[PDB]
Amino acid sequence: HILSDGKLTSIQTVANFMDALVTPPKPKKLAEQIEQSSILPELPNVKVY
Amino acid sequence: QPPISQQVKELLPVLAAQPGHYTTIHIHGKPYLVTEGDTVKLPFKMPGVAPGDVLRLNRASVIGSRDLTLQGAPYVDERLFECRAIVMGTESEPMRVMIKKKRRCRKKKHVFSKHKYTVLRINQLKINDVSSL
Amino acid sequence: TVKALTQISSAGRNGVGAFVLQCKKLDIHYSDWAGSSRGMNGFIKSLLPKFAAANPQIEFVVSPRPAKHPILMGHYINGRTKAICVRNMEPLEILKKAELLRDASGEKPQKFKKPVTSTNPSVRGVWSPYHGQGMAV
Amino acid sequence: LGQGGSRMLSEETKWLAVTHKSFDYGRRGYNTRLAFLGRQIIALETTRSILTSPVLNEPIVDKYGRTPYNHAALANIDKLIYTQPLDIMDKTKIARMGIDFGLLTVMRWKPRMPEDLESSGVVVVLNSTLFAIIGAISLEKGAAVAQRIVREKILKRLG
Amino acid sequence: NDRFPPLEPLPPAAESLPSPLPERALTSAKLAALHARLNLSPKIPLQTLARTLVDASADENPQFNNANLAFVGQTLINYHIAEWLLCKYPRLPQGILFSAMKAYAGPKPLLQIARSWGVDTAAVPGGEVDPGLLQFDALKPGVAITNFGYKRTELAYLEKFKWRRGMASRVVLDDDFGDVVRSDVSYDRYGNPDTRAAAERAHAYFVRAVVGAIYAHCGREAAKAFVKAHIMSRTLDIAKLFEFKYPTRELAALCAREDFEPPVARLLSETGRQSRTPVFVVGIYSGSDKLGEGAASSLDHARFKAAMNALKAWYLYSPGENPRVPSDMLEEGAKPWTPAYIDMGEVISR
Amino acid sequence: SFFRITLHRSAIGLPKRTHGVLAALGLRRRNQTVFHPVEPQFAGMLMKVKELVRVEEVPHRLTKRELKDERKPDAGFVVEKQVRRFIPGVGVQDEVDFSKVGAVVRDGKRAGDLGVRTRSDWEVIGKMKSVLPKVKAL
Ligand SMILES: [Mg+2]
Repeated sequence: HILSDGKLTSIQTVANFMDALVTPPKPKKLAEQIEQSSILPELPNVKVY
Repeated sequence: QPPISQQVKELLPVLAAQPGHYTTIHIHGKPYLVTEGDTVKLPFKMPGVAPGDVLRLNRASVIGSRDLTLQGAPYVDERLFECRAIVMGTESEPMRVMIKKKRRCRKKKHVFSKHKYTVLRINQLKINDVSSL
Repeated sequence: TVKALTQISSAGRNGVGAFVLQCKKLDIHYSDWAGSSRGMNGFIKSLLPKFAAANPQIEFVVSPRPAKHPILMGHYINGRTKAICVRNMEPLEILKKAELLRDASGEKPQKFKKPVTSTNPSVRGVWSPYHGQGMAV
Repeated sequence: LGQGGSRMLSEETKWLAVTHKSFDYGRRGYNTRLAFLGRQIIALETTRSILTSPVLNEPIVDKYGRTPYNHAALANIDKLIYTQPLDIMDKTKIARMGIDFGLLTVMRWKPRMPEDLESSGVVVVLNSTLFAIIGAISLEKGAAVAQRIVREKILKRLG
Repeated sequence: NDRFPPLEPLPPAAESLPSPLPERALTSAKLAALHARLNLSPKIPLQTLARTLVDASADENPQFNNANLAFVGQTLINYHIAEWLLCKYPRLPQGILFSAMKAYAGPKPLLQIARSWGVDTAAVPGGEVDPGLLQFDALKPGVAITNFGYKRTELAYLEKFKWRRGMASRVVLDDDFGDVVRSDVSYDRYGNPDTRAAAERAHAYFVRAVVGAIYAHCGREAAKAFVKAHIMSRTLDIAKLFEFKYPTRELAALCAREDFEPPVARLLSETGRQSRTPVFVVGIYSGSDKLGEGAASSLDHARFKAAMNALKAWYLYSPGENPRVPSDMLEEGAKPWTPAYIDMGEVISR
Repeated sequence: SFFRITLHRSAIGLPKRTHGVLAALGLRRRNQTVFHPVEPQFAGMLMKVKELVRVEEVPHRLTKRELKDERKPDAGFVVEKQVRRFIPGVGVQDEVDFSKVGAVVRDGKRAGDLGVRTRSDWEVIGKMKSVLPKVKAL
């Protein structure tokens, strides 16, 4: 993982360092974002394509 | 509560025994002559109601059958009858444009009006037995 | 001799005995690229999950539709369809529009003419000049 | 109807149930309407005697190798695959019951050809009379009293 | 292809099955909405509601099909309406009774109850279709349910040679609506009057099945409430099922049977005689009592119409709008049963 | 006491000074009710518009929320049963029947917290293959 200087400067605590490394990029597609949601995938009457 | 008149207590069974009954309910002061099963389309959007909601109507000006008519002075006593409705959703009208204009003046002002209306369904209209009362 | 006719059936009155929400389906079309779908994307993540749980009798289908404005298309029991373009609307405006499709019926809009609609004959029958006290000119 | 049968119905009703539409050109009431309700009552009791009867059913092997849902509530409704109500409610079986209890010497009908009773509608005429007796008990005494008589005085005599 | 992956994950051996698998019903949004639309209790799983939507024309197997549920349901619907109709109008003529049973629990009204529930049909039955669609095969001619009525020995003659059937044997020999019993593929075609019947049949069997599932899972009392709410709530004008042949003669036989004095037609009012559209009001009077009244343009027609109104009043006599039903006794302890009125029968006259 | 003044007529064609008298009393539109203390200053104010208003002595002054509550018609209905709804700022309010009375609003970040039937609940109901209604009830 190559960390940017904008990140290293923003990092100030050990917890911030862990977040930058273990947090994968946020999904751009709303569909992949809905799969991670807890409510919508579980509802019986809702179907996401 | 005020006891019902003895004349209304002896003729109410004669009114409830006849085949059909109608009533004049009052929603916000406006009357609507209806019968069980009728569909009232109110000229306003009742706030805070969703389809499936049950409304109990308690302001009835007239309850009568073919030959007999029960009239309350301001309104009939709620203990005598039981009227209930159900909200069947809301409907709208086609947008209508009003053009306000004066002669020899090019400016035509437009007014767009598209109102919503709540629709009801009288699913219960029964006259109670007041022998106990 | 009485001969029974066999060409008349019973008519249903929704709301009497049982109620059936006229809205049976709701199509939610969004776009990840279109800028006009920014609010629709925020409605699907914050307000749709709970609104879809409050109406378990509606089939919600969320499908993408790039290169097109976002729309709410509600299918009704009578076979008709109502679509609403929600371009450039905020998430709370979409929830106000989805409540319009849920409370609405499949019928076409019509001007307000008469409040009551009854299919049951008059309790007091229609007037007749022959069933009263008469009239003298 | 067993002990107390005569008193359960009524003087007028008991005669009406046993009277067919072919007697006296219907000037005196007939049991046709009662026979309608009686059949509806009997059908719903023979359908319940197949659903609630404890029997070991052989499951069918689907050609496509599918597996059924196998719910305990649908196992009772899957009992109609082997025993159908009409197998129990046979015209000849129900008609034979009345002839055994002496219903042929009591009922009021006019056969078109008296000598050849069989070809004059004895089966159809006997079934309409046995349904009426059950259609009149229900209306006059309630379903609970009728449901006890269909399970004991009809179904228990037809296996 | 790679650009268009399948929307629904399914095995390769899924487009060949007659109907979707039971576990497929646990991932469809149409069933979950259909189950919540009818307010069915949670006792009925989704794997059971799916079976109600699979007609016996799409699946020959006794299980996975509507054959058994639709039977148990037809018996309940028919029984509950039969007892309610006899308690409400105890004097209905038998032919009219058959027409009124068919007007509530027949293929025609049951087709509208299914269309009021938002039930969309599948084009062609297959394992790929989602279980939330009513799936049947309308090109299969021989699909039918099992009925209690028997086949008539003279069935062929009745149709071909116009033999007489009768209305007293229909109760035993015929079905519950009086009708007689036993009365590759190319999709380049149009609808048929025979297919429309299969479409009506499939919808009716489904609505009957839903009642069969409610009875199996929720019990008897639940089924009666469902029938009372969705079927018996429909409105019908029974006065419009009447067709009279020589009503004046029939009315005379009525008064003679009940010992009422002979009926006499009297001209209550009239106007416009010797005009294009006169009005005559004649009232049929048995002694001093007035049985019925009718108004027509012709003097004879007014006398006929007045006789019909008197006969309709005799047959359409109702003790009450919401009468007690004999089925109310077998449930939890209720008030003792009171004998209901039993009419002799409709008058037979010349 | 107080003066209960109600503008019965208009002043569309009256002099401009008459509009200054109706502006000091507070009568903007027609049939508008105002309450002013009984005093010579107001009494001479009404002698200038006495052809347009209706005066009445009242014991106490009426508030803004009480002048409107005397022309308010009775609703004529009462909500006795409500169906499940989603309130944007509160949560998912369950069904309530006021005939047996319970507005319980469950909010959360999971479907289970909302109080609705989820897919897992439909799998638990589908595996209960032993549940059966009593023979007497069947
Ligand atoms: Mg001016």
